[PDB]
Amino acid sequence: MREIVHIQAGQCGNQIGAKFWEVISDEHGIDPTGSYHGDSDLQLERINVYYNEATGNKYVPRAILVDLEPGTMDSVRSGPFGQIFRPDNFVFGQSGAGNNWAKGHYTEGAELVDSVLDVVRKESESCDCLQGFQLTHSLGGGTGSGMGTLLISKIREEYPDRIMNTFSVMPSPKVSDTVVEPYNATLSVHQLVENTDETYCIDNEALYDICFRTLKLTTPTYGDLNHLVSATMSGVTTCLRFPGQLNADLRKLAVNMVPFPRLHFFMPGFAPLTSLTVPELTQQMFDSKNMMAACDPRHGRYLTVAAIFRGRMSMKEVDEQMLNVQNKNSSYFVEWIPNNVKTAVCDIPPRGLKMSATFIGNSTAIQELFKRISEQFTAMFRRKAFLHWYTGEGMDEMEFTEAESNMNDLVSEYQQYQDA
Amino acid sequence: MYTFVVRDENSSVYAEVSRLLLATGQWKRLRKDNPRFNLMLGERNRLPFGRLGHEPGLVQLVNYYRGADKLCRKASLVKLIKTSPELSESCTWFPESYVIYPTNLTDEREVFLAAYNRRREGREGNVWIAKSSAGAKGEGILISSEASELLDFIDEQGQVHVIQKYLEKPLLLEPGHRKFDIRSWVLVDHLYNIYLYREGVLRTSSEPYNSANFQDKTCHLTNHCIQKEYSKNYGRYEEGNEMFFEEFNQYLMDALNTTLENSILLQIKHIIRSCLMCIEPAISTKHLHYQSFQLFGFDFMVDEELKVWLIEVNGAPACAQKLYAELCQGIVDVAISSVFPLAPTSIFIKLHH
Amino acid sequence: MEVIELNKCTSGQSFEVILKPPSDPSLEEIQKKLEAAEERRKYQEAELLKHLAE
Amino acid sequence: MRECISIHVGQAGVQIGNACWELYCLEHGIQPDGQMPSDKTIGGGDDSFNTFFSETGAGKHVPRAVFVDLEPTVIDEVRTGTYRQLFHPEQLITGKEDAANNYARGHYTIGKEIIDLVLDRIRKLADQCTGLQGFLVFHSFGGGTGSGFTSLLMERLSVDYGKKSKLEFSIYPAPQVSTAVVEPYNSILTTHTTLEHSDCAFMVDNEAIYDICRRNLDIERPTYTNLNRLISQIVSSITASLRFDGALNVDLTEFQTNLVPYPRIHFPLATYAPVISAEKAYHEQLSVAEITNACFEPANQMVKCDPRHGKYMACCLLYRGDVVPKDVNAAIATIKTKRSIQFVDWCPTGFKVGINYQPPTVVPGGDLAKVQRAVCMLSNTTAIAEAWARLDHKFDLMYAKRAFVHWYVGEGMEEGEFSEAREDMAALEKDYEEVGVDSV
Ligand SMILES: *[C@H]1CC(=O)C[C@H](C)CCCC(=O)O[C@H]([C@H](O)NC(=O)/C=C\C=C\C)C/C(C)=C/[C@@H]2C[C@H](C)C[C@H](C1)O2
Ligand SMILES: Nc1nc2c(ncn2[C@@H]2O[C@H](COP(=O)(O)OP(=O)(O)OP(=O)(O)O)[C@@H](O)[C@H]2O)c(=O)[nH]1
Ligand SMILES: Nc1ncnc2c1ncn2[C@@H]1O[C@H](COP(=O)(O)OP(=O)(O)CP(=O)(O)O)[C@@H](O)[C@H]1O
Ligand SMILES: Nc1nc2c(ncn2[C@@H]2O[C@H](COP(=O)(O)OP(=O)(O)O)[C@@H](O)[C@H]2O)c(=O)[nH]1
Ligand SMILES: COc1ccc(-c2ccc(OC)c(=O)cc2)c(OC)c1OC
Ligand SMILES: [Ca+2]
Ligand SMILES: [Mg+2]
Ligand SMILES: [Mg+2]
Ligand SMILES: [Mg+2]
Repeated sequence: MREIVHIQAGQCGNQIGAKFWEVISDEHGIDPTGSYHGDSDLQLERINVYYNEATGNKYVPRAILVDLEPGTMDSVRSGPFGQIFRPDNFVFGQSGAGNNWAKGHYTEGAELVDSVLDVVRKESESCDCLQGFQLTHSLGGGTGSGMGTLLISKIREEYPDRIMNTFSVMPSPKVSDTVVEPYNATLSVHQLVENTDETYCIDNEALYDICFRTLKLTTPTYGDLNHLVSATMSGVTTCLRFPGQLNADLRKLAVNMVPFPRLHFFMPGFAPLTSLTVPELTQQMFDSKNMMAACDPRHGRYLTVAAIFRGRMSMKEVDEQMLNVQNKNSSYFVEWIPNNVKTAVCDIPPRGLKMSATFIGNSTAIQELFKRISEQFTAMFRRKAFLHWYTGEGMDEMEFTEAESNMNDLVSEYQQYQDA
Repeated sequence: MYTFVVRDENSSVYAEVSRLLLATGQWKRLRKDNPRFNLMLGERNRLPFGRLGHEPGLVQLVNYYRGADKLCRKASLVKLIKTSPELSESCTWFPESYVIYPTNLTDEREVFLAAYNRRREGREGNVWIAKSSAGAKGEGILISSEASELLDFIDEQGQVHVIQKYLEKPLLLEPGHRKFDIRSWVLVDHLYNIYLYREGVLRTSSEPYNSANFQDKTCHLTNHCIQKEYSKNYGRYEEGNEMFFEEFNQYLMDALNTTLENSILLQIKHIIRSCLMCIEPAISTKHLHYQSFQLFGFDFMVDEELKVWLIEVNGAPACAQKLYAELCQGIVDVAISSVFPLAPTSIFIKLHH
Repeated sequence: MEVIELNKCTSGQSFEVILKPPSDPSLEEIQKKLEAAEERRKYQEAELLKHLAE
Repeated sequence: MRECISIHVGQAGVQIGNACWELYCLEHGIQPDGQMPSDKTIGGGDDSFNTFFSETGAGKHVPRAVFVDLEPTVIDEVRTGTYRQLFHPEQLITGKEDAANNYARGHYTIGKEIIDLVLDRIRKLADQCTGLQGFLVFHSFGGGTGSGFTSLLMERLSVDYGKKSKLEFSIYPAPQVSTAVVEPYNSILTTHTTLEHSDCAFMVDNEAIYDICRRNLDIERPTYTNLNRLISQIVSSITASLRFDGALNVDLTEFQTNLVPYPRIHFPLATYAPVISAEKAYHEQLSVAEITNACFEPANQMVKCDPRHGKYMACCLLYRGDVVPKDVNAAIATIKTKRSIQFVDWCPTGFKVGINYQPPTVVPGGDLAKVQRAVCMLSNTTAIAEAWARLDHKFDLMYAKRAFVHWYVGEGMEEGEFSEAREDMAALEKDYEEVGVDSV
């Protein structure tokens, strides 16, 4: 199990995804033209996980760029590393999805999905042993949300035994483009609950607050939020991208982080986030301010945690400090999953830092995220507000009732394990 | 922050230790089955010693010595003594005792009658007592001068028992012509230092000693629970039939022209050390992956010659009400904070070995 | 304390010391277990594909 | 001469197997290319070392070993490592996707597909044996391959080689050492399925090896390489009697005869002494009495547990180096009067002693100092049931909420196999209790 197929859909999924390939291309020593110029062989050992090797010693991201309108893709092609993607791996239409999940899922997106699946199959067929798929997208718009979840369904149908992993940006009223975001997100969460194995939940308000309250950026842009996401995505994929103590792939991750199939929505975090020591990395990576789901972990309990340290540092002080925090936060870890906190280390630090830490928590506190979405959804749905945008695409109110009912069920299942 | 768990609800001693640990601000009580504790205050039975000492990054400490039951069960005490050369069949401070398993369930039944018959050829006091660990507070015992009556009682019971020579010449406190027993509290720490709490207690009897009838049993048994239920003058001479060392030492001076230390404590200290040094190789945690301490209750009898006799060792003792605060503080100071420092004139006598 | 069965050679020796005297499933059944587990995997998959068809 | 086939399953089994064959080559003077100059019978012989090594016409001495893993990266290191030339390709078997830490994936889904190839490769080795005595099987409890594929392989070995002894070396899971959350499930599932197929199994607790490596070798953060070089020392001291001239433990059946009176209670405790750091320049050498008394210190045991609080059924002392029987007898008498050594009253209080005169060999540049004398004690004590209690308890915490169970059911395993496996461990814990505890 080596190759991962990456998919990025819609404006948000494509802008975060572009940044992700920029960051990991740097780490692995690939330049904007796909040529390797690295000082270490740790960089090439697991390069095939994310890059196809072409003739001429070039490495091409195993990446598929999807959108229902051309703008963001054009931006990407003109971007820093735009020329590194396979040109025939851009798949886009002209109409757009109007921030409308029904257009992404059922109409506009349905017209385009087969050609996306052609490229997916072409990337999969040239895999020695496909691990699975990683999708980047937002849940609040139309393409990444509606078409993204459509893609996931059709990938599951064609590759039912592969791991499906998403980086899903969750809308917040504080950092919002349209009022329909709660509708699009409630509809998508229903899909994610049934069809992914691992979903990193990234809350745009959490990203904003980190940029504004902690990093002291007077006026964050989406670019500032996306720099945080790409840093975190580099962190959570370190163990896939570099050798180490662990034999780490997407399946071992799901087996160890997901005790019940539906509870697979992780809170990620990054450290340091300050405006230099191991105890500093460790204290930060465990407080709410470094987490990206806008959920207070102290309001719930961790079922499982994965922590990945990067840089030269004392493994002894690492293990020592991890074991310390588990007593400061003794009550916030469930007692019926022994040894549910896994530490991994990588020697290679991210650019611009001597050391760093990425946190992946499966905490019952993430129920707060789905509660917020559910309340916003219900405030509008009780009055059927904005629904004509969806009924106009052939959808029926009952599909909204079922999505709301499924998400409220999800909330109740988290609460069940928080009292166990 | 240090962490501990409570697994014996009915413990007066550790209930107080628990409280003191919170009151220092640096101890958190976790839930009963949380494995990431520094200290376990264990259950009295089937404590999971096998689960201690495998939590990485945690020094773990438990308030019981695994194996100490060998001293703290009446039948095993007898066995241990007769089979350990340091103690021996010839031990001078332990009453002649035999393990008698009842037929309705190796047995020393024959060896007992052999020595019993010798005494019958004596006109010497041939009174004995049958006891067991299944005793309640405090019934479950029989005092008889007749051998067949003792084996009849035990076989009525169908449980492991011991027969033990009754001390026919107890030291009798005056006024009152009354019998007593001495309880000493002993704390053994993780280094196997043996600490005798400077405060003991005599559990006195309020009824004059009566060699005529061992049938009554109230002037013969010194248990506090007994005296409150089947007595006559419970509380006449001392509050709660509890005499403490300061008064008892004064008594020994005034009446006998000696001291508690010379006439009794040397022997108590000798016995305690003997018993505990004997089992030390079997129960010591010096090189174990977890650590133990334990509080013991030693019960002694004094004869009219001022000779001290070990009666039994209790592995889960309660304290006297007047002494809880001092002793429990002493546990925290000596057995816990010694392993987990927080941030006098000791109340204990260290028994050197 | 007595020693018995002392054997010596150029490479070493062995002996015993006594301190006190004393007082399957067939291939068919396996294949069936592995096929029954495979049937269950296939059944769960068909349910998934049937749900995706809906 | 009767041959032994070693089988190494999964990452732990393969990496431990690597350490062992490396050490065996040092002990017998076999070079990484397989040439053995001290071997005068070229292409053939029935020397003691031939139980583990066959020989080609070109003078190459080839381990009687199969390495199997459901993923290729660990065995690939063998294929390209220092000892690549030792093994031929047919004896290195890899699949493509591993068991993902999931017993059910290794046992059912993926194991079904590779098991027949493994047997074919093992049959090739068997066909070169004039008198195969059986198999030494190395694996982790916690890995999906080490647990699941191993239990499948053991079942099939009992069918295809019903009269042959099967010994295990099993790595018991420790959170100090890269343990996955579901390792207690896998450990219990594989123990249940393997119990009736294994004649004798030596458990090595990674926590004990880790601590010995920290405390005696002054390695702050032991790697698998550190851990495996120490384990291979113990394994080699356990197998030396099959590989060298001697009269104690000369065939696999003798391990059962000398250590396992009750067949289910087949888990001897290994204790090993002395373990001395090679970086420790000045070191005084330990006496027979000293290394033998060390065998009763929990800190030197392969599994941390308290033998004072259980009973012994059998006890073997395996010495390497400058040791004569007189010192062993004087050491034992001394220890018998200083230690809590209670036997069950239906076995004699006694020790079987084996001395090999060649001192332990150590890997050049390793962490272990050369010593004049070492000893491995194999004792079948009920105290080892502590390790089952610990593991069963972690199983219980998770299973009570059915955590992670869906991953196993998802590969075609029935939930009931969990409770069946757990009830079998409950019974096993009872067996140790009735064997070794006085009711009083
Ligand atoms: C992204 C770099 C950018 O384009 C912007 C800058 C050049 C600077 C980025 C700085 C950054 O965001 O720093 C944060 C954090 O504020 N830094 C610290 O707290 C540093 C030391 C504190 C000690 C107590 C850290 C981040 C998010 C770094 C990421 C890591 C990546 C993988 C690459 C991006 C480059 O920066
Ligand atoms: N001592 C030691 N333990 C190891 C080694 N490799 C893995 N382990 C332990 O074995 C357990 C993990 O199982 P592995 O052997 O790695 O897994 P596997 O058998 O290859 O199974 P899958 O990878 O799940 O297909 C953990 O308890 C590890 O600590 C090793 O080389 N030495
Ligand atoms: N051999 C003996 N000679 C004289 N009196 C004896 C005796 N054995 C016991 N007694 C009396 O019996 C009383 C209780 O005996 P024992 O101590 O065996 O019971 P017990 O264990 O139920 C109470 P505790 O556990 O608090 O000591 C003692 O206080 C003592 O007075
Ligand atoms: N973090 C982040 N959020 C974005 C970005 N672009 C849009 N969003 C958020 O994504 C949602 C809108 O979806 P979008 O991706 O623009 O629509 P789509 O093209 O139809 O998939 C809203 O929640 C926006 O807040 C981005 O670049 N970064
Ligand atoms: C591919 O990368 C990984 C694969 C597996 C793990 C992992 C996580 C968490 C665990 O316990 C909750 C665990 O036991 C094992 C592995 C993991 O966490 C370290 C990984 O890095 C994030
Ligand atoms: Ca030869
Ligand atoms: Mg948009
Ligand atoms: Mg008592
Ligand atoms: Mg593996």
